[PDB]
Amino acid sequence: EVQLVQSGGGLVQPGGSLRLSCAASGFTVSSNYMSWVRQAPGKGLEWVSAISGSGGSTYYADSVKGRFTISRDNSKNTLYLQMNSLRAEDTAVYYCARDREDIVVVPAPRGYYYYYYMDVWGQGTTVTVSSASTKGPSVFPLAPSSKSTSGGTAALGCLVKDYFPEPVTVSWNSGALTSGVHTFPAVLQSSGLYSLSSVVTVPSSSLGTQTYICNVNHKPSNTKVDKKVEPKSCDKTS
Amino acid sequence: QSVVTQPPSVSAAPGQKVTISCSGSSSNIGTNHLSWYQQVPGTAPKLLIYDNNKRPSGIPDRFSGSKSGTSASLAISGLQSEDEADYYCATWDDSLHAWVFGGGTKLTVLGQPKAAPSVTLFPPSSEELQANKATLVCLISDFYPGAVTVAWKADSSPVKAGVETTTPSKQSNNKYAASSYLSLTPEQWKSHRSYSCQVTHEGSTVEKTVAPTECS
Amino acid sequence: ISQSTASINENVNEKCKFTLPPLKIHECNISCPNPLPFREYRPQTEGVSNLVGLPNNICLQKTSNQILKPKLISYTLPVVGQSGTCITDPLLAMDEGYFAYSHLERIGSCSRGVSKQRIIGVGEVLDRGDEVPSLFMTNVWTPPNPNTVYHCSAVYNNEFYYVLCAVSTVGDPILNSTYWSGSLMMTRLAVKPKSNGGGYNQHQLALRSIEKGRYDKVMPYGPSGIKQGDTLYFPAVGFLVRTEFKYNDSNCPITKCQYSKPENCRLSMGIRPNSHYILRSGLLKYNLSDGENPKVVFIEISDQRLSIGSPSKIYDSLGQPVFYQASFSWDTMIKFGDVLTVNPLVVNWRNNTVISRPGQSQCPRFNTCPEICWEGVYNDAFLIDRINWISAGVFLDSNQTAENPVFTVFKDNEILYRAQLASEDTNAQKTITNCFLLKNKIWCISLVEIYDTGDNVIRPKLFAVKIPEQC
Amino acid sequence: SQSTASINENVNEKCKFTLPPLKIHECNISCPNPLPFREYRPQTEGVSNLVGLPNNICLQKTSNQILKPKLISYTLPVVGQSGTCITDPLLAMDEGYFAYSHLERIGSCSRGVSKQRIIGVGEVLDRGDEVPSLFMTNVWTPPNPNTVYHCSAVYNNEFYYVLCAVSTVGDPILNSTYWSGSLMMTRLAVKPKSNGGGYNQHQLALRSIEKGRYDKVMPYGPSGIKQGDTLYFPAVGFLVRTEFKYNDSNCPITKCQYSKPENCRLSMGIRPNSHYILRSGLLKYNLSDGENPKVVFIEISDQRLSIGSPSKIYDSLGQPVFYQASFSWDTMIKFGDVLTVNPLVVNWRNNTVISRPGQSQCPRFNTCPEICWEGVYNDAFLIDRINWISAGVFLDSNQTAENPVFTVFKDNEILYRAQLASEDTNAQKTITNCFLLKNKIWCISLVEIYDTGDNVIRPKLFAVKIPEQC
Repeated sequence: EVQLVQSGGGLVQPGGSLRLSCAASGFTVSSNYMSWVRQAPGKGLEWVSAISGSGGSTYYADSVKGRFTISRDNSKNTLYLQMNSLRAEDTAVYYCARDREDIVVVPAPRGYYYYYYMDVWGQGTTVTVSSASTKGPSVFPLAPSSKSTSGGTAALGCLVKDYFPEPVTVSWNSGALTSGVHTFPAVLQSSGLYSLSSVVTVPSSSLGTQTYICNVNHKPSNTKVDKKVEPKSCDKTS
Repeated sequence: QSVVTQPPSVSAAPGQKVTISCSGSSSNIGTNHLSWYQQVPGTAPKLLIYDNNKRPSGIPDRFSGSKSGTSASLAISGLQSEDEADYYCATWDDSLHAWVFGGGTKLTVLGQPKAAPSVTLFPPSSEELQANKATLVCLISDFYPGAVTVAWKADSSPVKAGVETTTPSKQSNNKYAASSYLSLTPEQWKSHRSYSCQVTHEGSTVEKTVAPTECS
Repeated sequence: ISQSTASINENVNEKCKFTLPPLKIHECNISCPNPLPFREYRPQTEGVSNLVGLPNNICLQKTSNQILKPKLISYTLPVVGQSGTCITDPLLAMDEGYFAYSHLERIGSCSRGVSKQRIIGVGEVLDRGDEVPSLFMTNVWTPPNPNTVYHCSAVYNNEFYYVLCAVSTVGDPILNSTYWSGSLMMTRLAVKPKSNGGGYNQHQLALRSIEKGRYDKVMPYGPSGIKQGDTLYFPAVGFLVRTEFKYNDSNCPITKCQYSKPENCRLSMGIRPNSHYILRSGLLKYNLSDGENPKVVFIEISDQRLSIGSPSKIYDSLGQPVFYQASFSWDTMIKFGDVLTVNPLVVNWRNNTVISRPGQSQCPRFNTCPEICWEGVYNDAFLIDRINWISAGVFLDSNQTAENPVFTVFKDNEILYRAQLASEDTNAQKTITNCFLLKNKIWCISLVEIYDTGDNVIRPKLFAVKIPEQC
Repeated sequence: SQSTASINENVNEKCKFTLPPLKIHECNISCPNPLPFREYRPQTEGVSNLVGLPNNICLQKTSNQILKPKLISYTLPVVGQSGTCITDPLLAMDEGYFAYSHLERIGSCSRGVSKQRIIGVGEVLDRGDEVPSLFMTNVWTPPNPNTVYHCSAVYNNEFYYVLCAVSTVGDPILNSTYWSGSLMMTRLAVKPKSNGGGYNQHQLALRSIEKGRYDKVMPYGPSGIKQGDTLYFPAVGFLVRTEFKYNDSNCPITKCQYSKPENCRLSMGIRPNSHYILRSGLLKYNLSDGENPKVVFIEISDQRLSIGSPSKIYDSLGQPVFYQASFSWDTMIKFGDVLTVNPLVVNWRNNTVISRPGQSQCPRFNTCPEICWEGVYNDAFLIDRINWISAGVFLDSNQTAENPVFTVFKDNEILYRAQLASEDTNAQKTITNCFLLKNKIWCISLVEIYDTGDNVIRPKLFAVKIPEQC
């Protein structure tokens, strides 16, 4: 019905430019204000810019003034956003949304009331301002600690660090047991890389008895590194 | 800008009442009315309240708004599982000529059997140091609800440089689960006496300490 | 003998000498073939002149006959053009056939659109060949920052409109009045501008000294003022600190109302009941011949029927100034009458029972009881008679909604005849009425803010209305 | 003694007796700038010339009052002094600009003291409620208003070329023998700058004039055309009368009994012993000739030939239409397509419905040769070329110059009418210039309406939208 659809998001190199679009459905964007709201992963919503319903007013947030340029095409029924000089803090999900303003005229010295809200939000596409690769992961086994080896259950794992892009295929014993496998979400390092772990809660009596093989695979870069996951105790060089 | 403040995280049992306050200046909230946005993570933000007390078509009555002076409120009574999100108060500043969103209120309702926090620690091996890098691995799961905080003490000094704590994530058991990583060097690994993964979940604080004498 | 001869010579030399100013071909009787009638040569009987003297007899009965026929002349001002402009804070002074006009021009939405222009424009009121006194705006000023110029007010004096405004870097300085600086600007604008004037066409008068007295901040507040000789009387408002507003609380007309209190009309002298400042109306005195940089003297209004300082209008009609003060509080009947004395300002407020302004829920229209409210609109009235004391203006005929602008003509106890200027649900907020004479007919030009529901903008629509003569 | 009476005589001769005489045409009259500053307009849109897209009008003959002539804002809105008259109007519109000229005359209108000539150009903008009106941007005043007679005007390329006849003998029609034949051209920019007086207002001297066979040529009529770089003002040429070839067999005297067959030849001068004959036509002015461009006269073709009356060539719907006023025995409206400009053969329309009012000699609806020089300029702008529909303000009384009625007509049919004033309202010279505003046919039409007992004399503009629906 009434809905905004984004396009044109994706990976971009820093300082560059990416033009986001906002496919408008159910109405005309000429009659209403439109606005861009971003959200970095780990922060709240931050307003970015706004184009005026009919008229040529372009508002900008004070951190994006002079770098982003909002415009629209009334014939295409599509809000744009020319983002230029992209800093890494623009790594966010940009939501086009209209700003439907409701104004009544009230017999008062303030004259008019103007409560004012955003209702119809777009799906929001991702602007990722980083470097790029097809990097296969750095596979490391994750063996239990002293408070994790002589316990009741053994959390046997394997480290998947230093890969790009997503996804990654991590199975156990070529998929012979996929149960209880904590596939952790990929975290954004300070290297432009994702990094995760994959631990499984096997019994401590199953240590040294059942062979668990963290079979790592990276399908785009043809990278598979099979690591024997074994119980380590304390490495003592004395 | 005028950063309008909220409680960052409040929590209550299902069925209970919570009121989410929203405090800012007089130029933005005192002059202009305010609007409320709930935002489930991974999902578009959703309009809840506008004109400080009205609702768009299709919201249940248990979202109540208010505005008092330079402060506003979002009352949420009778918590359900899908009302657990981040709640954003938004208004226009007539001074800055800008939308002003609130800092975000991570309302933590319950709705699934409360999950005791479980914290686990496994260290890097000889191989990571040889590669020139040392990365701590702490794995936290089986905990309900979410909003978990993982602190880090290397000889009781609070270390948050290089700490990357993930979000509580829905697993196959539909519980909350978060991982943390402390990217260091092998030199900064062997320059300390201990490393502690202090994991506080809504007051439930678990501190697991390993030694730099173990490689996985 | 010869001395009397020389006296005759001197007397002839003194009397028959024609040392005279140059002839004026229009004053003298000119007799060209197939002529035009000479009927009368008098200045300001050809164009637009003030209400003065004895105009034509207006219709005086109360009638159900649509006899006011308003003419939309809004094209004579820059209120048209692109419909993405919301046009706020209008102003319309009219002295002697010259007007002043001033709006704020915002691009987009009325509330937060980017402030394009504060055009402060003066011109000439005249019949432009369309048999209707239109406007003809020639000299236009626009300040370097239209977000700081608020609450202008205009007085004409010797081929200039002088426009006094408030320079407010803290928003509308009623609303953020405790942090306002009180700084004012005086813009002097020629009504017949010279090509290559430079200082004649548009001049800025620096006001470095205000005489307030016991007030901390004063401000021009209202459309139009008057001149009296060389003295300008800008309608105004005083910002009196509420703890110093000495006011015996038993003065409040709390009788005939079971729900008022003896605190109310003390409290509602400010915009909110704990206002730091109390708005008391008045005038600002600008005597031109005070010297180089004449000071501005605030004249506090007298306490008879005192309510909150609302936008005021002293206007010269039929020889004696008439003061209007809007009803921005509980005294919702119209608060205007002939000025008995200008310094100190004492107004014989008319006992007017029939004309009121709409306000929101607390103090609606036709309310007399002292309540606490800062509610109501500037709906202006202009004096068009004194023998019968008839007046005219545009008033918003609804109890609590800012709608239905109606140009109406009224006594103190009776409405004679109306003309609704738009539809009944047409949202309108601030109307400014000025009347004048055009060939000794009383024409009233009534600016009206109108909110267009389609374009979602506020837009002044002018209505040059002739006060009719029969029924 | 003796010195007593000597001083007495000399004083009574000299201390008395202020100066009687009135030099009219010699003393330059200086008046203040009538429009120093342009009226403040909020950058509203202009209009376009009536060309191209057939935006639909009513083409049925409807008796209903479907025309709505807005009496609109006058061209130069100043406050009229009492008894002052405004005469000799010019209203030339092409490509979203007008030119305007009037004589401001103290006393009477016909023979009074003329105090200034306005010659002004500007923009035909939308006034704001989707009605067009004339917003003056440039106004020039001659040093003497008693010289400058019979101006014409042509838009071309950010200037408005106003060609005028400098006389010192009065109306160079009426004092044609003694008229020196000097002309002048006043170039008025329609977007006048701040500085740059040569850009703003330029006076173009015409020291090379190809009269051809003719003795004296002058512009005579309001509005002309351009074609590229060549201005074609309407004009009249003064040819010596005995030089005029006219076979009296070519005077259309059949179906008459009171036309002597020399009337056509006689009436082409003012009076039938005049020294000159007035032959209508054009004045070519190729702007690409040099720093001294000559002004070639282009005589009108010898078909339906009448006395050269003030005429108007205008470009309506691609092809130029020439209008010639009916100051002759031929009183029907005499306008039609310019087949070729140079030579100038014009297919006149066979109008049986539109005329002018003249005196008892040549009344309204007269097609028979009588010796007269009378009639008024009531032009007609072509609005629809496909059906040949035209629009103008035509006075609707037979022998008197009154009742100015806006009319839309065909060659056999008046479609629909509009009175602009009352029936006994005297009017003379109406200059209709229809055009396109937002693809609507609007006709801003000057009318010299004369209000007798009062109302200081000006013409009255009338923007008329041609109605789309009948």
